[PDB]
Amino acid sequence: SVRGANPLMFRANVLHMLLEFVLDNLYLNRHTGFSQDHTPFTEGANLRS
Amino acid sequence: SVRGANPLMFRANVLHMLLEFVLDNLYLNRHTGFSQDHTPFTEGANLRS
Repeated sequence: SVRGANPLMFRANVLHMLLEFVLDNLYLNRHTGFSQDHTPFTEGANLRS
Repeated sequence: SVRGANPLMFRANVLHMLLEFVLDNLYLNRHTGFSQDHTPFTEGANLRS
């Protein structure tokens, strides 16, 4: 049946899915400019643009 | 007759049948290849093909 998965291949598929999940978060975070806010709930706090 | 046989030659007939029977079966067993059963029938067994 094409609409189904083998219950004997669950661990291999979940393990490869975890490898795919960890493998595309291998980036580094960039710094870009900020902006002050004077909204009365975030008064004087450099938010990130 | 085409349906009758002599009951005095049964021993020679049986001996010739046994000699045919051995001289046929003188072969060697050949290794072909195997699988792994994905179905839950007889788990993890390696089935000949």
